Amino acid sequence: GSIPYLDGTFYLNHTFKKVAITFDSSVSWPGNDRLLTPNEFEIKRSVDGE
Amino acid sequence: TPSMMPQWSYMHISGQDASEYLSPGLVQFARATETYFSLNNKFRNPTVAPTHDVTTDRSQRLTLRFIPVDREDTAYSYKARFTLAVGDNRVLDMASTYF
Amino acid sequence: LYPIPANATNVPISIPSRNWAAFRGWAFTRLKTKETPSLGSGYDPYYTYS
Amino acid sequence: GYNVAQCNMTKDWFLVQMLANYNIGYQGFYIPESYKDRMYSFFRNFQPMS
Amino acid sequence: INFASLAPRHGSRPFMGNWQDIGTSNMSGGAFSWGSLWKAWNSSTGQMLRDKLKEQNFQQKVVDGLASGISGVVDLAN
Amino acid sequence: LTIRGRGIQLNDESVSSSLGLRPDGTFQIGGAGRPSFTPRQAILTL
Amino acid sequence: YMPTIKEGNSRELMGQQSMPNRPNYIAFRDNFIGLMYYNSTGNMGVLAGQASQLNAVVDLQDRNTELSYQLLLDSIGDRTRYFSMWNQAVDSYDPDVRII
Amino acid sequence: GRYVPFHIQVPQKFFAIKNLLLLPGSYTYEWNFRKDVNMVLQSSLGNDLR
Amino acid sequence: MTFEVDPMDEPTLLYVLFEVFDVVRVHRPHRGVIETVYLRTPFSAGNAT
Amino acid sequence: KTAVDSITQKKFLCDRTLWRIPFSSNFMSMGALTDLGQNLLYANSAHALD
Repeated sequence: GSIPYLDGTFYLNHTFKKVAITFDSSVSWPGNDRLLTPNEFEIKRSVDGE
Repeated sequence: TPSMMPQWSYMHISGQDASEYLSPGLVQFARATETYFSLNNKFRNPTVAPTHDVTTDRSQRLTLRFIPVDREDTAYSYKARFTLAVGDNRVLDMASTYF
Repeated sequence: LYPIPANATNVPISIPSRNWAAFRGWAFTRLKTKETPSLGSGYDPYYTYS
Repeated sequence: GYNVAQCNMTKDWFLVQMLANYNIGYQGFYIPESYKDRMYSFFRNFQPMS
Repeated sequence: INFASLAPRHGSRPFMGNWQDIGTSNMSGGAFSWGSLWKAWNSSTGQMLRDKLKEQNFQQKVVDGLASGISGVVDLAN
Repeated sequence: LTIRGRGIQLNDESVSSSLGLRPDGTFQIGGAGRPSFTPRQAILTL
Repeated sequence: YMPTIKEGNSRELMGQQSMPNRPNYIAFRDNFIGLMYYNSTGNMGVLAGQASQLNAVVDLQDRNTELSYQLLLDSIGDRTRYFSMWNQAVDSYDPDVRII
Repeated sequence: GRYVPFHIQVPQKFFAIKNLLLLPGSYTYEWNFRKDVNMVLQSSLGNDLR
Repeated sequence: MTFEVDPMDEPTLLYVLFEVFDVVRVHRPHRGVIETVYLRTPFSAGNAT
Repeated sequence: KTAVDSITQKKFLCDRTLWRIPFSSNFMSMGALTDLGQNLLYANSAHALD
């Protein structure tokens, strides 16, 4: 069928909870307290949603 | 730029753009033959973002969150009052604000 | 904190290449998973322990 | 061997039409931008079949 | 007091935008680009899906961000 | 010093730089900021 | 011990024996641990000069200030004593219970 | 139909030579192709054509 | 590092505290201004310009 | 009138596009060579990413 690795019809992006980025196992990349949850990027808050 | 690795400049990663490192001549040729033989899509034109005096290195938030200082209610309408604060070394574009 | 699976006896860890300047020493201990809140997380609907 | 677009149109003829209509063909055929493909144009009404 | 260092550099040359661009718009006489260009009772299926695809995407001429495409002619829908 | 500015005078200092540190790979500078009008840049631009 | 499952009072039921429910205490932590948010940059505390709201409190997820305060309290003073101002009363087991 | 003789044109996609302007000379041009059905075909259900 | 521990039937974690230096300096040039600068040497803090 | 108690579910779809985390100080497109990319901290030092 379709081959997302080649034709680029990505369809599974719906899923993705959160992503954390760390350099030297010490520092988070946007670590200057930029985002609301600056520790890591949150794609979707499941049920918590305060 | 001081820390520009020369391999970058040779490989047209940063430095002079297409209209300048080329010989004047090709430039002209190209300008003339634009209509029929394109030749703009075959050289590279580097783009470089600025480094200093554009972004604050010190710890600073992006999406500030203000809470209602005082709130009033009525049978048909209600009132909400916020103490919007904009500290120094900042600028707030009201277009982003939204209740 | 590094995870340890059930009935597992060998726990390898790693730190990628970095600078160990003025490093002071190690200290370690072991604790149960279901008795430790998830680090830097607001609310954990699964933390059922008191 | 003198066919193109998987239809019985000779390569020379296709090249001639494309050149006459949009000056395209000496640097790789591509779909012309819609603002050149008016209704009484060639590509807009080129319909191969099989 | 020169602010050229703040701008993106297009290669040994600051990317200074045109100074003639400060907004002004009102009810009449102000027009901006990017216009509104655009159980089947009828089972054709085909053109239908194709048309839906067309409906979700775009095309015009001042869309010249980046490149128009190879050999050329200058056209309309300004 | 003390130019009138625009009705409320403001003081003027050029070497009033207090926080000499800058965050390199190691440091992490927390909240800061002392608003001072640079003599030439800020005032003339104002 | 419930001798029979038959609902409603009956002759068998009178033999049932009771047992008190287990003890279960509940209170705040040793130092109100967890009451204040610590080491979670999401809901981090803030203390900044009102002129410039840039907070001067910059926590991390790596620090563990709760355990650090526990150890510091152990260090700079005695710990067996109890202070009721901030629930300062360290937890411990009965040594005859831990070791038989 | 099930059985179809085809005639097609395949472009050149490698970025190094996709837009190269070839100066006069006599160069050798060699490339491979895939005879595997599953990869060189696309199916609505994606069923294994082999 | 490689640790070997006795088996347990519950998921568990090994918490290794890499003891480091952790210092904060607080400075105040003028009234109503607090400026703090942090540091951890063996595991440095956030990156910047 | 006789409607059962309701619980609301929310989810989103974002197909065919790939999420992006630009290595820039302020998540913008100020240039092809983002300033963080050329920052002196990463110029001449070894780093590891987790």
